[PDB]
Amino acid sequence: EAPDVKPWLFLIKPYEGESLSHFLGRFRRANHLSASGLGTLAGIGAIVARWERFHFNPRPSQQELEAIASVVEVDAQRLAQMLPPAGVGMQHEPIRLCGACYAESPCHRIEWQYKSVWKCDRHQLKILAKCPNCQAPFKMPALWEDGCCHRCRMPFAEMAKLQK
Amino acid sequence: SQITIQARLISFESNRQQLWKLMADLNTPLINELLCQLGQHPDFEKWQQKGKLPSTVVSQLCQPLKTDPRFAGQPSRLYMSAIHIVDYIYKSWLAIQKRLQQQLDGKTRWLEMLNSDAELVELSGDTLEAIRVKAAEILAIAMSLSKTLFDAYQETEDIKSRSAISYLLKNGCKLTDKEEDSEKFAKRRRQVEIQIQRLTEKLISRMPKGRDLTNAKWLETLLTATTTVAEDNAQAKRWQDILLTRSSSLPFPLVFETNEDMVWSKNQKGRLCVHFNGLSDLIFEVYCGNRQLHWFQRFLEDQQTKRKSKNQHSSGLFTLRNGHLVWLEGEGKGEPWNLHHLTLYCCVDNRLWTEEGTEIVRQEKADEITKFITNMKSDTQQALIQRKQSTLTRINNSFERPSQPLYQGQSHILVGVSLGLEKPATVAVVDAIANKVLAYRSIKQLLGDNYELLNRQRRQQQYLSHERHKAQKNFSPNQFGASELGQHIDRLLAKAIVALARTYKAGSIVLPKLGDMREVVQSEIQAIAEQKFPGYIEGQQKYAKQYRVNVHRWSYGRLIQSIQSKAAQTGIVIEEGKQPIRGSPHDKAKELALSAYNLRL
Amino acid sequence: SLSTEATAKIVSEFGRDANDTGSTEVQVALLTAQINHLQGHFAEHKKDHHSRRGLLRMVSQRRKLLDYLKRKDVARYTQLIERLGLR
RNA sequence: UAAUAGCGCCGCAAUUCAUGCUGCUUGCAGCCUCUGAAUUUUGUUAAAUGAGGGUUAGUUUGACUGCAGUCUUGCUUUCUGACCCUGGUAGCUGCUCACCCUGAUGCUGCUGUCAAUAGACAGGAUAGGUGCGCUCCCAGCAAUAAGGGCGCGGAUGUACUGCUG
Repeated sequence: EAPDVKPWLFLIKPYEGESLSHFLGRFRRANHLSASGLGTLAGIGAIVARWERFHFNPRPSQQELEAIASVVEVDAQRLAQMLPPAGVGMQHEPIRLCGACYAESPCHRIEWQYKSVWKCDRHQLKILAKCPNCQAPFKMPALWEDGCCHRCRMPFAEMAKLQK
Repeated sequence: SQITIQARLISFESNRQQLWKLMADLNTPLINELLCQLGQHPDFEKWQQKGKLPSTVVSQLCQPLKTDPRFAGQPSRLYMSAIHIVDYIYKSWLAIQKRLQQQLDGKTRWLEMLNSDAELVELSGDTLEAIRVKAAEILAIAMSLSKTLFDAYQETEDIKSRSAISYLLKNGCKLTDKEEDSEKFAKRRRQVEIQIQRLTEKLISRMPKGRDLTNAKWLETLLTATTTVAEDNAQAKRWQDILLTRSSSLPFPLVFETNEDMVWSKNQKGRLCVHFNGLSDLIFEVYCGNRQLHWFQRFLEDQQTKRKSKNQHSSGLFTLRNGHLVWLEGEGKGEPWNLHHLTLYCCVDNRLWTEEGTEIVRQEKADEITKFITNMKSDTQQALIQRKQSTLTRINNSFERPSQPLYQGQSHILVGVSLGLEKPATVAVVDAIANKVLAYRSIKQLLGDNYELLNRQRRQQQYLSHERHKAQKNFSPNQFGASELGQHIDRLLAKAIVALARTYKAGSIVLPKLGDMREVVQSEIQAIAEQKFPGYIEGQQKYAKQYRVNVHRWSYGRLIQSIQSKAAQTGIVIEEGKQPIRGSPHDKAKELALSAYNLRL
Repeated sequence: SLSTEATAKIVSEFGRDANDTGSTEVQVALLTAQINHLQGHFAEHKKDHHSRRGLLRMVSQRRKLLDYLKRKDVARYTQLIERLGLR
């Protein structure tokens, strides 16, 4: 038996605006989990493999976000801030990137998927929807392990130089 | 007891074209009188609460449309045909909506009432035995039982001790010693939630649609969608849902609810003829096989017998009851009145064929008319009582008709019929005072020479379902199925079951209270599938497709009706009972008949 | 679908340059040409279900291209709507 | 060449009784010659089922009166037979494809002759695999389930069968 340890996981702190797909992706690298493994631990089954793709066709319910909150130690009201606000239409096909800000905070911000967003206001730069050199479309944000293009291996921080 | 017989009607073009023009023009006020209720009428939600349409409202919407410039060109009987159809549309749809509302409430009760054994202990603050003791007291008070216990939970909350009344109700109105598995209870409570959800969805229904022949909405939408730009995804899809819609090709049928509004005659050539009230210029010729001709001769003999007798006999006993005149769809090219085929469908009360059967209808109507007059007892209401009393007097004067002694069966001998997925029927004939089965039949006996047709039906359903899939992927128009073969097999079994009931002089045939098996299975398989594919909704739907599909293809209501019809034409009583959950198909049939006999008192 | 000569003719008139092989002007105009040839057949051949699938796709693409152009540049959008006779 | 397996049917063989067959005890004894239920077996010039697409106001299943005599209509469907075809040019129109990998409820599969090009000619419902069929299996193709890889041009503020025909 254990000598007086408290039950634990490699918890992670969320960044100031990352998407739920990106956060779950980091959580399941801090702990080595598969997408269906994290869904099974949370008790919500195969649901997590939709959310990592932004397949929010039926939206994340209060009861499902609370189930994830019991794993990841973030309350349901802070998990809701990683999803679009009520009636803010997102798009889940083109994954998009600022890249200039990815040097200030290495994350996929949820706001880059809003249908109303076309330029990052912190930097006044046009948002990217493909790698500026090889034209490859970005992987889903849960898979942003390297923080670079998967085809030509150019860092996302260097795509700051190639945009607008 | 009623049947429908049919004949094609033949005439020269001018007559088949003039009737089409009146039906293409009549088909339109059947649309406008729907809309005058579907959105125009303010009281509509009061009707949805009551479940019934007011008996005069459609006539009061139609009366001012009789002078409409679009609708004014039609006989007084074609407006009554419009009023009839639209009355029957709404009078059906409101009665569908009301039984759904009642089911949703009647299970919303039960989703509140259904609690685990641990929840009853918490809710009572007492032992599960104290609950068993109170459940035993409640059965002692009650001895309508299941309703009385439901009412005793709806009344009589009794310091939450209605917990024990729910304990009886979940145990099937009986005491139970066993304490239940929370996983089995979770599946059980989830089935009710699924039924509740499904009912709250089905509660909303598409407001009953008219058969538009004009294509005008479709043509306007086409030229809109191809020349303009939608402002929204909702508008772009609204045009798609219109452009995908297949438009009707046939007008609504004429309905003639008064038998005398068809007039029969014999042509010079010896053929029978017919004409309709308001269309008395357009003579039509009857064409039908000699297997059905005897009714069309009887129509003319009933009419001649009344006319030869100075109207002293009543059409209250005419063999014809009502006619529906319809254009059946033809094939290939030509004008609609040259391409389609006028067909007259006659409702006939089969027991009016014989004198011994006509006497049943004489007594049935004479009792109903007498009660009507005594319930009534104003100006036109007196004129209506003149119609009724001329009937109550005239109905005693007999038509000269064929004689055949009525069938009589033994009040103790019953035929039990057991229906299922693998065995569509199986039969046990029981002498209920001997408790002795006189005979059993399985399907291989019960349709004999035809037993190859069950194997044909299963081959044809499987073969044709795959061909329809292959055809849809190619947009081929070829789409076929085993529906007429299934209808024939259900009729072969219905004749054989009643021939067997006559053979053993049975007093009745017993049919199971199957109820809505399709919805029950759909909820059970869903509550289970949610435990095996959690979150993967596509996997939940794929769980037992062939079982759910075979239950949705299960023709039990059509076999039950086929047996009812043939039994009532023979004179054998129909009775009903609970079908056993366990036992062989024979044991099911045996216990079903004995249960229906026990229910006599 | 269009003849070879008809595509070359349309791309040379809506394209900003001969090498403008796929601007929104070109794509929307080409779709408009197809749709204008398909409504004349689909209004006559009312039983031709397989062609209603083709039309409903082809109209829905035109709308996406136009919505994209509207936000990208309203002047290009306004001129294109004029030159194609749309409302 | 291949198709071993799985699943659904069809009988064939038992084995166990009855809704059956002999008795009178009108409920028992007795067996499987029939007629039927249940399980298990089988693939034997056994037997039985056996979906390439089409064709007749076809015949029989009918009414009335004492099984004989009159009258008779051509409606809507399910089978069994039989016969025919395995298509022709004249427009309109949808989808699919730069090029690759995986290969789907994907397409294709008969006999004979000539070519051995991918196609003609003459036969034909025996028509890939088994007793008979499949979304299964074998062989060929696979752009027209889907996913992934990825070249040059157009666009590149999220649109892009949007190019390579």
